[PDB]
Parts: sequence; structure tokens; C-alpha cells
Amino acid sequence: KTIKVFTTVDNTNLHTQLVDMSMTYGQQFGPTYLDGADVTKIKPHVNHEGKTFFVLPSDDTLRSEAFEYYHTLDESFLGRYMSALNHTKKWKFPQVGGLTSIKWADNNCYLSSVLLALQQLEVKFNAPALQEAYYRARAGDAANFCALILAYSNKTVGELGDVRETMTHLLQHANLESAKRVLNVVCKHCGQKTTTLTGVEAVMYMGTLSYDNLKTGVSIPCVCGRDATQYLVQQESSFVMMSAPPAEYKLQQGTFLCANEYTGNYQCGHYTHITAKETLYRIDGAHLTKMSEYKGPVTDVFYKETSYTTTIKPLEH
Amino acid sequence: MQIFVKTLTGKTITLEVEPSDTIENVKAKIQDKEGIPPDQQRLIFAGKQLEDGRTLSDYNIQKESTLHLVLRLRG
Amino acid sequence: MQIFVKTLTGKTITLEVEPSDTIENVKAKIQDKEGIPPDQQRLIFAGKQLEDGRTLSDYNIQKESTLHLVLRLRG
Ligand code: NI
Repeated sequence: KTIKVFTTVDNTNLHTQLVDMSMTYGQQFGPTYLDGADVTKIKPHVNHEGKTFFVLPSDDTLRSEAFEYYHTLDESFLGRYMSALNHTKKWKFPQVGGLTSIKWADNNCYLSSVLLALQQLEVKFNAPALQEAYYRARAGDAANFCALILAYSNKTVGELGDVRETMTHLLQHANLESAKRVLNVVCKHCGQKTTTLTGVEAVMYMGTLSYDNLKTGVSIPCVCGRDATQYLVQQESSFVMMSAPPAEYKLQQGTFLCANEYTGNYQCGHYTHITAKETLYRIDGAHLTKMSEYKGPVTDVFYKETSYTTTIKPLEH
Repeated sequence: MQIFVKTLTGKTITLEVEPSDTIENVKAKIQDKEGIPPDQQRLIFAGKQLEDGRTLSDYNIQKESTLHLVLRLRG
Repeated sequence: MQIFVKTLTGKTITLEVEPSDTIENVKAKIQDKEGIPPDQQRLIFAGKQLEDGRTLSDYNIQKESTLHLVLRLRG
């Protein structure tokens, strides 16, 4: 006695399989999943005929497809994905201030923050799965997106986390090929020393929340004792994330796009999101608070951008 | 033998090669085509990363086969 | 080759390393001196994030360069 089922890795290619009812799925396809449920150990029922099954890639076609789907070489991705999905499917994703958030549960504030942030950024995801889940998230269904975020970050549900790290791990799979940043360092006698950065490295900074301070100058310790001045020469990208250790900072109306606040210590803390349009909107999970201006311990500030050139000029000393 | 080389952003290019050509050779041809240093190139096929030593005829690469190219910028 | 590491309190320390040392090593060398687990340890050069994979020579960290030490947030 046999049954006809389908096995897939990308939810696009459904590979026909004549499953043996005597043996379990585990003994045939390996670790299997039916709608997020691990049925690797249970044997095939007649009920399950015609249904689609999610497997780990075990041959060249499945490996190729799975890679083309997830843009990762790690074959264990699906496992963590489903493991997270089983939980994210339960989270509630209300619409707050024209954006999809998440009800506080399982320390998801940083996920909620990166989600809210991403919805306000102009970005393309290169991984089909991630892009689809992103669109679905913007629509209102963001369980799969969260699960994928957890998967790509090697973080499990419930774990506390850093918004910046997650943002990095995500933007890895974002389309920032044309994103270009060039900076310049100047000392007293060490002259001018320029640097070029691309991709994720061209839209991330960790040292100051202010975008202007990057254009004006930043005091960085140099070789010859005296502090050198670092300043942004050129920034060709859609947006810029400026981060720093959690510090008291005053947010103003027309100075940025959105930002993240982190209240607490390096032991345990809570994230809150700030987005600016008419007034300033503070999103705390499912809760919303309108505001005139925010003075608090903020860690990440996002700025919109197109193409920027400088006024600055060096002086060969 | 014509083959495709595609980036994760979908940017694709075409290369005339042979089953005899090694990975370093196609990487060299990539360098010759678009000017990407062979040291930064990571090629992928069948969901597996390719080693600079072996050749296309080992990884079962037919004609009009698509190789996935991702970049590993030094530093 | 000595290099400077600036903690969050401003307390600047010095480490003996070689350009061949990966970020992991230098990240581990801070543990035995400051007692900080590398898992919660994050190193930033000139506001540019550094990762465990590559090395000081890759990121172009030369003699007596100054790195900034930060910890991963637990939100
Ligand atoms: Ni002088």
C-alpha cells in the first residue's frame, strides 16, 4: 500500500512522491513538515494524500531550489524557520499608525522594532521567501517574516536581542549593491586618508545618532596623539542608519525618518519605536502614543537619503 | 558552451566556456567580463559552493546552466 | 604590535596582537583582561562594525590603531 504526496523546499516546486505507509516520513524524506508541524516520526495517514510537505534538501534539485529560495547554504534553515513559525503564527500583528506592529510577547520588541523600521524604509529583499514574507507583513500577515528574521539571525523565539544586529543580518539579504559611502579622515600631519564602503557597511554607523555630526565631523583618536576629524564625503543610498550606545537624545520633527529607543541596562531592556510624520508617534507593541518631541535613551536613528556631496575641503599640512 | 552567471540581485551575465575550464578560469573570465577580482568571487551551484580547483565537468554543469555568484569583499 | 581598545566607560586599554589575528582572537584577548564574554562583545573600528570571520589585516587595522568596544543589547 502506497500514497501519493508532494515534497517541496520553496513552496513553488511540488515534487511528487509515492510514500510508503509502512515506514514513517523520517525514513524516506528525512525531517518533514506538514503546515509547520513536524511529522517526521509519525507514519503516513490516508488523510494526508495530495497535501504538500516541507523537507530538508536531500538532493541537487532540492538543494538548488532551497538555495534559490532562501539565499543560504545552511541546510538546517528550514528547521529553525518552522520552529520559530510555530510560535510567530500565534503573535498578533495590529496596524498602528499606518504600519504593522506586534503585540508584546516572547520579547519580540526588537522584532517589532525592525519590522516597523523596515516598513518605513525603501528596500528590496533579494531572497524570494524574505521578499514575499515582507510584502505579506506590510499587508498585515507578518508571522512568516518574523520566523524568517529569527531564522536568518540564528536567534530562537523568546531570546532577547539587538535591533542593530538583526538589521545587519537582514540587510545582508537586502539589495544594497549600489549603496555607496565614502568617508575621509584627517590628522595634524598624517594628512588626508579616505575610505570607501558598500552594501550593509555603507548604511550603518555605530558611534553617533546624529546624521549631521557625520557630515560635520567626528573626533576619533589617531596615531599621532591628536584627535582626528572623520566626516562623510559622499553617501549614495536610499537611507542611513545611525546607531550608538543607548543615550539620552532629543528627537525633533523634521530631522529624521524614524528611530529606536532602548530602556534598561545591558542585562535586560525594552525597545520602543519612534516614527515622525505630522507629530511624533511612539509605537510600543500594540500601544501608540502621539508626542511633540522625545527626550530619552535612544540607540538607533534612521535618516532618508538619495545622493549627498560635501562642502568640505582638506588642507595638506 | 554558453553558461549564465547570476548574482543574488538577479544581475546576470553570459560566458562562453568549455567543460574543461576550471573554476579559477571562469572566475578569470568573470574578471575579464565585468572586472570582479577572482579573490572576492564565491560561485555556487546545486546549492553547494564551488572549489577553485575542480572543473565544471565535475559539478555536472551542462550548457545554459546558471551559476550563482556572491561576493566576499576582503575586509 | 600594540593596539588600543576603548571601553564604554572611556577606559582605554592596550592589547598585543598581530595582523594575522582574527577578530575572534582580539575579542577573546579582552576577556582574560576585562572579564567580558566574547558572546556579548562587539568591536567597532571608526564606527564600522567588525565581524569574527575576518582579521585585523583585512579590515586594515594598522599599528596603534584604536578600536571601540561595545556590547550587544538585550531587548
Ligand atoms: Ni605642522
